[PDB]
Amino acid sequence: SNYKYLEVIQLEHAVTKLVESYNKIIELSPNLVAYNEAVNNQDRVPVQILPSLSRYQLKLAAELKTLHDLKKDAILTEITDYENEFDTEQKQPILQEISKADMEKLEKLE
Amino acid sequence: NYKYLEVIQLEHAVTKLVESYNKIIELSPNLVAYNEAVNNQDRVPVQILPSLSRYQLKLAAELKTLHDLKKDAILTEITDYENEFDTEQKQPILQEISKADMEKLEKLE
Amino acid sequence: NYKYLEVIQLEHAVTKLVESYNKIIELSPNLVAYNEAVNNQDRVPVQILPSLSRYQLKLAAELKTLHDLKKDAILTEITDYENEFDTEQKQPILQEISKADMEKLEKLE
Amino acid sequence: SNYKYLEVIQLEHAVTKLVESYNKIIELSPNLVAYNEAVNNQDRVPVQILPSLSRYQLKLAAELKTLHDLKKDAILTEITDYENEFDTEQKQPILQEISKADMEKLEKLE
Amino acid sequence: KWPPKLPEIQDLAIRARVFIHKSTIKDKVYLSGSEMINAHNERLEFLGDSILNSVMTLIIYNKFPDYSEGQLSTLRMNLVSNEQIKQWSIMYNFHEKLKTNFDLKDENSNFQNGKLKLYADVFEAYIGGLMEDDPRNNLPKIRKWLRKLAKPVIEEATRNQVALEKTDKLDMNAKRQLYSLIGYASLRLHYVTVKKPTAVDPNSIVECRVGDGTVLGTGVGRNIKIAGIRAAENALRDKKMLDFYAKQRAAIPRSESVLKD
Amino acid sequence: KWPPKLPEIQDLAIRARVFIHKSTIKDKVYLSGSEMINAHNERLEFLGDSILNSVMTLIIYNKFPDYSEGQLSTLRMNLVSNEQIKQWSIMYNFHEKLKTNFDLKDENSNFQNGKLKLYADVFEAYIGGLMEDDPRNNLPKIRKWLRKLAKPVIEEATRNQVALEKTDKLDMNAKRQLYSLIGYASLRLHYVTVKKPTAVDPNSIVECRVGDGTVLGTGVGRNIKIAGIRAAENALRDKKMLDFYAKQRAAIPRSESVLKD
RNA sequence: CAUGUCAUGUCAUGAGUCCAUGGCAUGGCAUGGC
RNA sequence: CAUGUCAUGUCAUGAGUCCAUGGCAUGGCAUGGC
Ligand SMILES: [Mg+2]
Ligand SMILES: [Mg+2]
Ligand SMILES: [Mg+2]
Ligand SMILES: [Mg+2]
Ligand SMILES: [Mg+2]
Ligand SMILES: [Mg+2]
Ligand SMILES: [Mg+2]
Ligand SMILES: [Mg+2]
Repeated sequence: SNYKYLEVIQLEHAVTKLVESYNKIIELSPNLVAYNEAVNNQDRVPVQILPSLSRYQLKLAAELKTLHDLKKDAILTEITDYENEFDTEQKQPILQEISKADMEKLEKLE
Repeated sequence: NYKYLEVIQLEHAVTKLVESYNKIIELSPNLVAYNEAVNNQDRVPVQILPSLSRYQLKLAAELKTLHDLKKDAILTEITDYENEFDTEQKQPILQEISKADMEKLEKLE
Repeated sequence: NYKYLEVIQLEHAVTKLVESYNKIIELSPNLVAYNEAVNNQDRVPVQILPSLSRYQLKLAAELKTLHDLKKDAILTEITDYENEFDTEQKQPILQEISKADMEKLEKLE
Repeated sequence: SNYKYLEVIQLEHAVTKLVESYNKIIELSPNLVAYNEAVNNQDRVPVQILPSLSRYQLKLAAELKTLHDLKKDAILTEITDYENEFDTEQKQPILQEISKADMEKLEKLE
Repeated sequence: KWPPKLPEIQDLAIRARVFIHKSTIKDKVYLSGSEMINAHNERLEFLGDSILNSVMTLIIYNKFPDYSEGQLSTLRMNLVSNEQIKQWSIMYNFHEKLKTNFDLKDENSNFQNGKLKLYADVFEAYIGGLMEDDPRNNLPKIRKWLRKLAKPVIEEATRNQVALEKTDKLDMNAKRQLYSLIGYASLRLHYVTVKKPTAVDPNSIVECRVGDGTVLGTGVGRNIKIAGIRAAENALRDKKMLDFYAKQRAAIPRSESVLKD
Repeated sequence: KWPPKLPEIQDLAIRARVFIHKSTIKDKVYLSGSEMINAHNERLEFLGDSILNSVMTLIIYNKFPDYSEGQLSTLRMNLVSNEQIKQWSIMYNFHEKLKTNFDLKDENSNFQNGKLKLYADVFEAYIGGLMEDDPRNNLPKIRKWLRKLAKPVIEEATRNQVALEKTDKLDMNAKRQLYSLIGYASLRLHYVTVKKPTAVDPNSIVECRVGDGTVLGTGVGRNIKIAGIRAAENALRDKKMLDFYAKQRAAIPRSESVLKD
């Protein structure tokens, strides 16, 4: 069959962690300006954060915060506010996805 | 600026962010399957029924749907990000306009 | 025949029987009053209301009604009985036919 | 006013004692034949009942039992069975009383 | 014909909830407390309990118009108890239908050796389910359904339980009636309680005795007052005994009989 | 406007019964037990109690869809109690209207120094009266009437009672979240309960401490688990403290930090 | 009908884990309401 | 929500009463159900 129960729980947890992760990024992370300053002068920054500055995460967090200070959060904005807009009965996708492609996906399975 | 406490959380959050999307894309089917279940719920097992009344399963389905198509957009660049990142390369590597980086620099002075 | 235990109860029962009727006739009004109360129960006090749902008050009223008229019949002869009774007089003194006393004598042989 | 509460209780008790009294008479008392036998030969009867035989009650009980062995209990039969025939709503007297005299009693008060 | 036809829950989401035990959802950490509460059946069980007691009360209240509050209460105790509704629940196979996080099977588990109150809860939860689905018209279907279930329980209870033993036909003046016929002050006519009602034996036994210890009667009832009355009624049924003591009193001088010694 | 308009009992015989206390009729010896039971209000009080609890349950169940069973139960406790309904009864002057065999006045009497449960009973009895009179249409009038009475009681209860304090907005992972940021094995990071909830003080206070005794946070709640979480949330709000201990952990060799000593 | 606090068992949770935190079940003790 | 068993107070009940039997209220103790 489809949609095993054990997989549902993993999914629900994953989606929840996904949303919680992005929110904590936006909250804690400064923008690319603050990042670029710290990474350029590392003599000023606290010693403990040096190995962190050499890894991808902090930059990725700074850039996502940057897109957030701007517009074009795009999908990300939709996802965080998704919990609210969800109604027990809605058959509509609610995202930026074209419903025309929803049909082309339908017969593809068939 | 950039406290140590903030930094250990940011590394864990970004890590968990990426793992979460990978697990979703892997596990979740698209809306076709989710719409199949939600429309006639008879055949669907009793244990999964309360999940259909919660947002998580639908959002998972829609993200897998966006993945079955193009327009993952930001989401794809995020997963691949770890491999593209380099220490001495100061480029942002994302889809954001480089000119907008200029104005934000001036703003925070 | 005629146990002592039966005799002390019979004397008490007859005594209480007579006192009871006297108290009723004295205390109870007739049906006119009882029908006044039972028809419109508004003015009638709250405490006496459950009594109107019981047989005792109506029966009391009807017996006083029978007394306001003639036809107490048996009831009058019973009260006056104590005074009319005499030891050596073997007459029944009631309204019953003396011939019926003859047949009952024969029956119990 | 009419129908005092304290008097109602005395009445209800009296009516109850009246009915209970008559029933115990019928139950315990023999007829006038048995009475006439005992009162005539008092040498046979137990010594304890002698003063009782000289008083009105036993004779009165025997005669009421006599009317009961016969018909013409009259009022008495009605009274004992009164409790049964009583319905919460009945405006009828239920006794042998003429309802015509019920009217003549009505305006008498007026 | 038996068991009675189970009232159906139209809403499929609700019908599923009554069978979800909290062990299933409460361990899912990504769920908010609110989302948890709307998931399992605990609210339905809570609601179902009040509904159960409500319509059970109405059933027996009407069926037994002359019953006291102590009798209506004692009877209801048999109908709404966890032990009773557990057995009804098993009867409908709620039972196996229940979704838990642990093994309902495996007799060596502590669960099987407990009171299985879990099986009672799902019955109440089912009732509560009917009330959320369609409150209006599923309510009378609950009465008509619980009437049928209660009938055999009511029948056995009103028969074999002392608390529910009919106290009418009893003579409340029997004790005084007895003293009137026989008793005098120096007779030392009294009542002793040989057995007081307990949980194990909800019976009372009282003996009617005179001064020398002679037992004139014995009685049994839900309590000392009822037993004592039956003891008086027991003595009052024996005429030869009464006539003996009634005569005995007459042979005592009024001088002597009015004292206690 | 206040109090709410009292639902009227049409039947005059029933309206009289709710106000008849058993002391009035039970002392009348000429009455059969059955006749007594149909006289006083005890059956009406019994029935009225189940009705009261039934509609009160339905009221709060709907008004608070996210409330747990423990909260719905605790809230209902405030609505259906004898102490509460006694005060409503006095409000409607049931009170003086009641018919007893003794003095309700005369403060030197033992009655006035008791719990006056008698005044609670007459309220339930009044509800029960409405149900016998006209069961159909007096039932919704009972809901609408008891809704109005409950509103101020519900408002005060949900505010000032710890049991009813909203546990959402709380972070269930807060304790683990804290250990993640700071704690290591040799830190001996733990929680002590300084105050356990009692009847007199239904509050719990828990302190979050490290090995040397330093208190990182304090919390208060309906129980040790809730208090402990708030203590974690209390410590998590202070960034300077966290950043200190987070840095402190980094300065400890992984060799040393993984042990308990 | 719920609550509080423990013991045992079991299943989970978390990011420095030889650590920390919870869910359930069973069994105590205690509280509060009808 | 009722039950059982006592103590005190108070009001009643009964026909040999210097005796006997109950109702209520208050306060204990105990039981049982939700
Ligand atoms: Mg429950
Ligand atoms: Mg229950
Ligand atoms: Mg339950
Ligand atoms: Mg009561
Ligand atoms: Mg109550
Ligand atoms: Mg009550
Ligand atoms: Mg326990
Ligand atoms: Mg007591």
